This record gives sequence, C-alpha cells and structure tokens, in this order.
Amino acid sequence: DLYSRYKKLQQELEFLEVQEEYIKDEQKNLKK
Amino acid sequence: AAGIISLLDEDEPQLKEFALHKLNAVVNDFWAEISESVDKIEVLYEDEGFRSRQFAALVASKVFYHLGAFEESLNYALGAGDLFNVNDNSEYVETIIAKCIDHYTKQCVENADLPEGEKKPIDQRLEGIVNKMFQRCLDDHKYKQAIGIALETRRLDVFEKTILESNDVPGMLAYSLKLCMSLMQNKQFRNKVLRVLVKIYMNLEKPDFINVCQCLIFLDDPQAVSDILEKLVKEDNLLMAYQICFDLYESASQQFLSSVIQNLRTDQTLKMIKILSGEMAIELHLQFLIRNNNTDLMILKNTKDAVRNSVCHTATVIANSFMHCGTTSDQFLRDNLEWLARATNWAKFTATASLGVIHKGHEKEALQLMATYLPKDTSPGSAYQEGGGLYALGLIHANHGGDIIDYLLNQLKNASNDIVRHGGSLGLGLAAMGTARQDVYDLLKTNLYQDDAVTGEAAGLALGLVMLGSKNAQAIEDMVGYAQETQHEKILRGLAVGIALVMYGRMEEADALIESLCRDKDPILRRSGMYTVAMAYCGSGNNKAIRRLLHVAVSDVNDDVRRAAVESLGFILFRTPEQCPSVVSLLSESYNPHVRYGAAMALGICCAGTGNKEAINLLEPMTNDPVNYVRQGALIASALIMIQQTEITCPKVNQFRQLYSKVINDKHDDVMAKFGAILAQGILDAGGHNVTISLQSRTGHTHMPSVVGVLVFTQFWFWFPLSHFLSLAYTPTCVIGLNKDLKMPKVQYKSNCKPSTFAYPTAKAKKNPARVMPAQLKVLTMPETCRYQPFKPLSIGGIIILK
Repeated sequence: DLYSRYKKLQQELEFLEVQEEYIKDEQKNLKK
Repeated sequence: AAGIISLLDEDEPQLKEFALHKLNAVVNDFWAEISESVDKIEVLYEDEGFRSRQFAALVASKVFYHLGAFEESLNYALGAGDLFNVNDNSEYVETIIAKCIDHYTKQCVENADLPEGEKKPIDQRLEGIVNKMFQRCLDDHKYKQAIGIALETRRLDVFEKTILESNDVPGMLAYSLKLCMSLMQNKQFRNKVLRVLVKIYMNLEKPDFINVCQCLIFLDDPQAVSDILEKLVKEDNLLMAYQICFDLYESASQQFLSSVIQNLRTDQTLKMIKILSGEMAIELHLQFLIRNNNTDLMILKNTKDAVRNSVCHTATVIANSFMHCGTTSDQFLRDNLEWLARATNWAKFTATASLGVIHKGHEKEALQLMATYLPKDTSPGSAYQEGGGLYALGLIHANHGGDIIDYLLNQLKNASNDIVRHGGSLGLGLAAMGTARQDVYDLLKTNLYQDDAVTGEAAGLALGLVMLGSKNAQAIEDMVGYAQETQHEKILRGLAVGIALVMYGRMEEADALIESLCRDKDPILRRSGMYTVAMAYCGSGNNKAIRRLLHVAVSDVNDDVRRAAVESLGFILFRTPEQCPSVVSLLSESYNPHVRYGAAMALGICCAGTGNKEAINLLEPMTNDPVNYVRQGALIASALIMIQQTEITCPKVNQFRQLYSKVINDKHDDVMAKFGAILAQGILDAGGHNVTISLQSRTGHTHMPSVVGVLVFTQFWFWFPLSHFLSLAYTPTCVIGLNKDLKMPKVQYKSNCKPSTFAYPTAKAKKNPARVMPAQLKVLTMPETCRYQPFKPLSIGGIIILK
C-alpha cells in the first residue's frame, strides 16, 4: 500500500511547511 | 564519434538508418557529439520524407538522458510514435516513461478540475502508454497501486475497472473507499467517486447496508436510503431494515432524516417509522443509563464542606448536573435544600437549568416532571426560575423534536419580552435545532429586533442554532446587518456565535462571508468570523484555513480575537489529534496569557477524550501558570481530556484528581481559579463514568450535537449559564444489543482482558450495555456459545442487533 504511505507523507509535508511559515511570522511579530 | 556528425551531414535515407544504428548502439559512450548535433536531429524531427521520422523523436528521448529537461523527454515521447509503448523496461527508458506517466496524471488532474469542458487533450500515445502500464499492473495484480493511479489520474473509469484486479471483493474492492475518505479532500471528486463505488457495491450480490449507508451519511441521498429501505421492506428482512435504520439514526443529521421519513411514509411500515421516529433509541439508551449508575456522594460532600460562599456556587451546581446528566437522580441535591437557597436571583436560573439537565431524555413525562418544580410552584416572584423552567424544558428535548417546540413557541409568544424570554427563547431554539422551520424563525427574528440586550443575546444564539448549516443567505445577511446596526455588546457577543453557527460544514464554500467578517473593524465581529471559519471547516485540515487562522492569532491585537482563533484551530483539527499537540506546543509558551489559555482550550477540544500522553504532558507544566485565567483553562482542558480514562490506561489520572481536590481545598487560591476545578471534577466523573464526548460517529459522520455543545462551552467564558450546553456533547460508550424489536438479549461478551479499567470506581468480562469503553470495546469477544448471535461484528460498540 505504498500509495497510502505517499499520501500521508505528503500530508505531513504540507502540514510541516505551514507550521514553519507560521513560526517565522510569529517570531517576526514578537521581535517588535 | 565524429562519424556520427559526419554521416548526418550527408543526406540519404540509408545514411539516416546508419545513424540510427550507430546512435542507438552508442547513446552515452559518446554524448557530446549528439549533444551538438541536436540541431541536425531536431531539424530532421519534423520531416515526412524521413522514413524513420518517429525515430527522430526516439533519438531525442533516448539520448537526452544527460539533458535533464523533463519537457524535452515529454515531447520526445510524444513524437516517439511507436517505440514509446514498446519500451516496457530498460536502464533508463523505464524512468522516462514513468516520468511521462506522472506528468500525464498531473495534466489529467489539471484539466479535469476544469469542469466546464473544452479541456485540451494530451497526445494520444501518452494515455496509451498509461493504459499499457495499467495493464501491466493488472497482470501484477496490484489493486492498491492500480486504484492509486486511477484516483491520481482523476479518471473514474480506471477506478471502476480496477475492481477487476483480483475480483474477490474481500476488502479494498469494497472497503478501500474508507482509505479514500481518510486521505482525500476534494468534495467534487468525492461525490462522484462515492456514487460510483456505491453503485459497484449494490451491483454485488448482497447490497451490504453498512456500505450502502455511505450514500445517506456522506453523499446525503435521503431518497436513496428511502428507496433501499422500501426494497428491504418488500423483501421482508426487518432485521437488516432496523439495523440500518439505527445505524443512520445514530450516525446521521436530522435535516435529511426528515426527508427520509417523509419518503418512507409516502406493521412493517409502522415499525420502520417508529425506529426512524422520535428516538426510541434514546428511550432505550436512557433506560440503560438509569439501569446502571456509578456516582459518589462523597465528592459532593467534599465540595460542600469546601464551600466558598462565592460564585463557585454556580460551578458546584453545574458540576452536579454533569455528574448525573440524564440520570434523573436529584436526591444528591434533594437531600440538602440550601445549596439552591443561598444564591443570587440569576445564579438560581443556572441552578434550575442544571436541575433540568440532570433530567434528560424522558420527554414523555417531562411536562409533569418540570411542572413538579414549576416556577409558580417553586417561586412565582423569581422570574429567574420562570425563565429557567422553559430553559430546562428545552434542554430536556435536546434535538428531540415534538410538540414541545410549538408549546414553547406559544409560551414565548405570551410572555414578557425581556425578564423571562432569554431562557425560554434559548430553550425553544435548542429544542428546534436545525429544524429550519419558519414558524420559529419569525419569532426569533422578532425577538432579535426587539432591541433588547438582556434577552436579545439568547434570542440571537437561538436564531443561529435553528438555522444550523443552512447557508440561507437571507438569514446571514439579516444577522450581519443587524450586528453592526445596534449599540450593545451582549447582543453583539451573542450574535457572533449565532452567525458562526448559522452556516457551517461547507469547508471553503462560505469564504465570502468569512472574508467580510474577517476584515470588519470591530474585534467582536472578527471573533465571529473566526468562529464561522472554525464551524465551516469543522473536521478537516484545510491548509488555507489553518494559515489564515494562525496569521490572525499572530497579528490581531485584540487578545479576544487571538483566543477565538486558537479555539478554532483546536476545533478544525480533531480528526487528527496526534498533530494538534505539535502546533499547540509553541502557543503553550507565549507572552500573552490569553494566547496560552486559548492554546490550552484548543488542545483540550482537539484531543477530545483520547489521551495522547503528550497532551497531559504539556498541560502539567501549564497547570501551574501564575495567571488564574490560565489556571482554570488548564484545569478544564485536563478534565476534558482525561474523561473516561483509567489509572492503568493513563498513569497521570490520579495526580490531576488529587490536584483537583487540593485546588478545591486550599483557601489562598484565587476563587476564580478554583471555579474551574469543581467543573473539572464533574466533567472527569460526569454521568457516572458512562457518558462520553466524541465528535465523530463510529461510521465517521461528524456529530453535530457534540460540535455545537463544545462551541457553546468555549463561548461560556463570557457567560456562565451556557455551560449546560455540554449536555448535548455526551454520548455514553455503552454497547447496546437487542435481538428482536424489544427482546432483551442475555449475551455476555467476554472482554478477554483484566477488568481493571472496567471496575473504575483473570482475563474476562460479562454484562445489556455496560460502561465499556472504545478501547475495551475493540477487545471484546463475541459469545458465540449462545443460540442467537449479532448480525454484524462487535468490533466497536453501538447498537448491534442480534438474530
């Protein structure tokens, strides 16, 4: 069932990147 | 290699064939020669005179291995003509054809999302090779791989014919749609795939009603379920009939169950209507609940002797309400008549509401039961109890339609506009939730337009409640216009959640309203917009929603907006609890106390009742924050998370328990801080360790009542009386079994595990439904030793009928 593994890996990747951009923005804001 | 270029300079078809021979013989042993002759080969590319004109594209594809340009290989294959299909496998030909296949799938999805047609078809050889590889997969009998290509191909034809991969229909062929549910989001694609697969299923010999319920519960085909039920009725297999009826009733929204009942109506038919009727399942559930209770008076006594003579009176009464929610056992309170005789006229409203909550589900006798404590009988001068009576009456018939709706309508019609109408209108709206009826909508709008503050907020909450997820543009425009038109906070605060609850469950469908509310200057309107975002995207990981919400929480100055945003974040990611703690972690440590409080609440709601073993891990340190606000936030979050758990299942449960006690025992602690501790205890032991919170049905259908209850609870930071709404979000884990229409079964499933968890105050277990938890439910063993057996497995609890 490699298809499911690839699908969940992609989901994890997108979730991770959105978290990352959020953290970047939060740190930027906290600087002020 | 110089011969290659030298020969190519010569012009002769035989020369071209010799070039073919040498170049396909040496592709990489000499690469710069062809790399520079790219010009000659590409000019020969387009030439009808060239006998091997397709061989020019063959050369392109083969000997552009160094040339990594993907599009180059794409056009090379497109012009390959014939050799593309032949090259089933080789050193690198397989790689290029696989790349072409993935690009073809990308193009297919890209042009298929285009729904209005006029999609530019790709070169035919590309789909030809795609189908050839699909045939190779069929030969390899890799059903999962084939279906995965089909879906990523965004073509339902291959998806359908993939069922011929093995033609056994044990699992995936009839049960991989569950996997699809898990790992896909496109609703447009969702409906088509669902209908196709249900057609495939009922084409099977036995139309398994379990997989037939997909149309009703996910694809919302009330007519279809009605038709299949009619087929069953004429087929005379009432067993399956009422099995599917109960399944849908416990895993479907009433909005279309009404249409299903209408279709069924226009004996077997009478029984069908009854089971698809006023909740005989609720009747038997309540019978089950009263037949089994595990409640401790000593907890009530420990609360009593720790009385603070302050607001936590309301917290105590609501905690006792949670204790026996629907148990109809007030003796724990009937014993002492001073807890309800030492409150301000306003808290007593909450007290009588709690009294009503304790008595939940009788319906039939509820009229006389409430009249027993009728406001005129209890205190005519206390109009607070007058309103609380109607509020309790409405609470009793939570989602339970009936004449109570019209009765409450009449009562509200003939009553005071403000002093009492708050609770009466709120209860009427709750009892007619999602009913969409105009006869109640008119009254609610009139109440909203009575420019009153004390009762108008409840009026607006009810207005939102009745129009649950209706997307009725008329209602949303009315409410939003009225929101900015008035000059009261309470009215506007209520209207916020009212709007949020108006339209929901549409994912990214009401984005216009979302944006309009988000850009509004008023902070409270922004909070309303965030709640609307949460409710619309309930139970999904829409990346756009998460991004917008996180940005709002980071930026918006108004701490209230940030808190609402983080609550929404917790709401929308409950189906994937494992990930929620990860995001909430950073919020756990922020300068803003409100941010941390909302983060704690978000974690609590996201993890629901299942203990991730990290949620508690983060809460524990968070359970010592200096700010009292965070203190009660953490207490409530921990109580919500740990509900139903056991010592062995979660080693930490004792600590918090003890912790709770101490925070209701120490006097130096802030009274407002402790106000959460009593509610925490009540939640943790709510409903005699039987009730449970769960927003997802066993069939996957999301529980609207649970979502609404948790939302109102979250809103209860700006109002206490609203806490009672958590009663709606209480579904006990008892496993109900019945062979015949009313034949109680003498089954005793063998848990085949140490009771330990079962005996919460030798692997085996016996019992009718009992306080058996989903974790213990999955381990239960079905006792085949008896004559009658369940129709469907006992993998997970619910109402499983027997034969």
